[PDB]
Amino acid sequence: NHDPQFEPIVSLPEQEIKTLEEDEEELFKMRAKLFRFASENDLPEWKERGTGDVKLLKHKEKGAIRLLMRRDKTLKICANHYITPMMELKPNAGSDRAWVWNTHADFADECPKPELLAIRFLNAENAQKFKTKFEECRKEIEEREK
Amino acid sequence: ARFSIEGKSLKLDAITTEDEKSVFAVLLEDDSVKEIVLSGNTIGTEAARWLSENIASKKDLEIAEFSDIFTGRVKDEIPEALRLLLQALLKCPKLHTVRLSDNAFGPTAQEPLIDFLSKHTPLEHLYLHNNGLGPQAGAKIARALQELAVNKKAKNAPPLRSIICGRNRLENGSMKEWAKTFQSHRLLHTVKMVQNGIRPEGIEHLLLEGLAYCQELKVLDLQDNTFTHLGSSALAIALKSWPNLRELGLNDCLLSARGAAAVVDAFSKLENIGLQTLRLQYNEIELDAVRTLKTVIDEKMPDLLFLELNGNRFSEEDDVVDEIREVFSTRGRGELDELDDMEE
Amino acid sequence: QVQFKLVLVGDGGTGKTTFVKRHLTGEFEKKYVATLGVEVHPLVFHTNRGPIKFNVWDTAGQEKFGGLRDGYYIQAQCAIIMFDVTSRVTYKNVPNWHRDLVRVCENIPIVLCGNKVDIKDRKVKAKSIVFHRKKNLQYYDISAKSNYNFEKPFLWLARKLIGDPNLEFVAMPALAPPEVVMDPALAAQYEHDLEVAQTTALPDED
Ligand SMILES: Nc1nc2c(ncn2[C@@H]2O[C@H](COP(=O)(O)OP(=O)(O)O)[C@@H](O)[C@H]2O)c(=O)[nH]1
Ligand SMILES: [Mg+2]
Repeated sequence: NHDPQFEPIVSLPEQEIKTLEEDEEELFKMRAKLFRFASENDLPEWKERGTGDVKLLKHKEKGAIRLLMRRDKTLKICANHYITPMMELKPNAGSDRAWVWNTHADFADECPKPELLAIRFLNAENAQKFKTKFEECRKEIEEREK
Repeated sequence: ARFSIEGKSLKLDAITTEDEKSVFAVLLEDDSVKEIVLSGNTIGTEAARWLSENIASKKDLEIAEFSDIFTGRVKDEIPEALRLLLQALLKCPKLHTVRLSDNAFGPTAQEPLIDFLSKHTPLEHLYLHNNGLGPQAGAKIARALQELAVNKKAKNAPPLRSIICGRNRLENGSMKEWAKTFQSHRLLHTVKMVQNGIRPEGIEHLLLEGLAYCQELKVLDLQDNTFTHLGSSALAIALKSWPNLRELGLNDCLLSARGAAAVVDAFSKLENIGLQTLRLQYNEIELDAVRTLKTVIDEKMPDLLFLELNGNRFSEEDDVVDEIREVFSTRGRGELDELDDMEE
Repeated sequence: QVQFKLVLVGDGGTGKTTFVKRHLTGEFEKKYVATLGVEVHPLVFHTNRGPIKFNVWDTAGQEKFGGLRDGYYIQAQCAIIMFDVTSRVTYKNVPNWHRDLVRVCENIPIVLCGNKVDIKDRKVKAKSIVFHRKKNLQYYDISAKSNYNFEKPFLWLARKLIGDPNLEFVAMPALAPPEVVMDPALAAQYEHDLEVAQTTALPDED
């Protein structure tokens, strides 16, 4: 119909939703497609995880830096884990606009899970602008630990 | 010799109480049953078990109407239940017709199907419609039928005659294999693979390397599959292979203006056309083709009783329409459909 | 924490699960695996009016419409009817879905989705779709594959249910990822798979 009319099922008050991203920093921000890796499928395939703006965040208070991605439209978190010492970007065999990596614990689904990701950017040089910032961000963390 | 609970909408979970068993009394007492119909109910595994035991005994069974019998059952329970039933059916020497349509199967329940279908040699009419087989399982079912072909020649059993397998998304994935299933059963009469997302390349094969070998073919329906020029050309070439063709259902196949053009031309060349019902809806067929199709229907298709062009690319007004309607009038036998939805 | 029971129904092989899947993993499940019976998948969304949870009751497209389906329909509060834009047969069935549905729900928000609009040779074009006009439904061309409008359906129903024409999805609190320590046996064989990955090429579709 033009605009179907229904009388509301509930009454929900306006609300201010925080991001828990306020004590941020946001070193890096660039959109890209993120991938998940097969898992327990015995069939090593790359399953899409999301397409949106990737962000690198360091904590003003503490030091901790994490990766946080949100999908377009839905805004659901498709990647949210800390950057550890033993981590880095390794080109995806073919193509250089993408890098893979391991995370002992991702929290995109608000449940600690071992994710083996891989992100791809529009232009190969954007990947460098990412890896560079990702590396000098992984460095800022090894320097941390003793 | 007929047992049935059709439409009784029974939530048949177990079958153990005094009642429940009473329902299947006619089943228990009479062993000389020919047709069992269970449609319109939800059979759980437990009840499936109890009905398996009580079906093997019915050795004079000829028809198993098992369409729509699981509505509500999860992956957790259908495969088991299906297995038990198909296990029993297998033990019926005279069962030529078995129907399993309108049940959620797909890969997750291909086991009983793959088993049964390859073995049950008495099978003549298979109704596997709207089961969501999928390209993967569809293929296995197709191979499984190729087997049946063999196991059939070994026991000098009747040829398979009807395969009604549509709305299963067989896709092109399984056309390579199905085409072989047909090469196996070249004595089919009714093959209906409607709405299987089969695209052009798929139909080209399925046709030229599959059905084309079934010289005995009487009824063929490939409704709602993308044909296009590629599919059509295949169909055109293949038409000369089915002399006893009587029903050709191509509704919703996007034959394409150019395709229909040829298909029609194809018929134009056929001889002794005993065609009796041609469904050509929604195929972008253009006026120039409908023009020729008419004269052909008139001159060479003396037995046509049904035609269907609704949905194509030619005005409901255009001369040809009346000319066609006129042809059937003069004959006293004929019937064009209502063209209330032409394209463009 | 508000919960809504949404019934996803429609002819088989159209996209119900694929759609729902993507909405909770982002993955585009290309493999067709028939949904036996009904699988209840919950999706949460964050709006300017708090977080809401849709309990998507994904159903099986073979099950003939009738009372045997009542279970799914009962106490629903919205629903999505789906059909394949490349299958005329699948669209022609919409009417039956929307009926076996409104028989127990009577008056509830329903969005009609013509999925797989991404496919080249399309059959049910944008124009021709009228059914929504005659039965008070919202309509959306969609593609679980290209994501085209893939979030409008929920967004709508949400607005309709919540009663806020201007409701919209917003961020999503990004909590602190747990600890992250260990190293011993809890590692090493990871590099083994990390490589089984950097090797396997990514499905480039862009
Ligand atoms: N091209 C295309 N295929 C799709 C789309 N959505 C789903 N599919 C495919 O359609 C098939 C069936 O999906 P499925 O979720 O099982 O549909 P269901 O019948 O509702 O369970 C699978 O082969 C999917 O990959 C889409 O937007 N585009
Ligand atoms: Mg499904």
